[PDB]
Amino acid sequence: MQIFVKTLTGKTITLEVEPSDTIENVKAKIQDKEGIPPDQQRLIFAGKQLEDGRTLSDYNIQKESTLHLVLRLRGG
Amino acid sequence: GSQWQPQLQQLRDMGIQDDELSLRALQATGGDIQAALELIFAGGAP
Repeated sequence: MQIFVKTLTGKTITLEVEPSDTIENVKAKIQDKEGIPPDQQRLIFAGKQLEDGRTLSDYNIQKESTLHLVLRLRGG
Repeated sequence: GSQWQPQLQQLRDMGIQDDELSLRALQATGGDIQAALELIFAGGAP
């Protein structure tokens, strides 16, 4: 299924994953194309925190869902 | 209360959990939501 990962700035990336894909694997895929380590990938679905050990189907994440890739760095 | 209290909630609902980082970003920007988004995204002032 196709999902949309939209960052805070506005940058949206397309990701190809399956319903059985773990959130952790999702971050690993994002890192490979964006270069952003999972450590800073605080994936939040409109307020719903996505646990790495959970799957996309766990949070009822359907196709064309917009996930928010929040880069939580240590600064500010 | 806080001057950016309602702002934090707006961010939280959009896709934020840590209100601390939100406050820090709002504080650094002087009171701007979109600019604060870049603040956290960059991890401070690049």
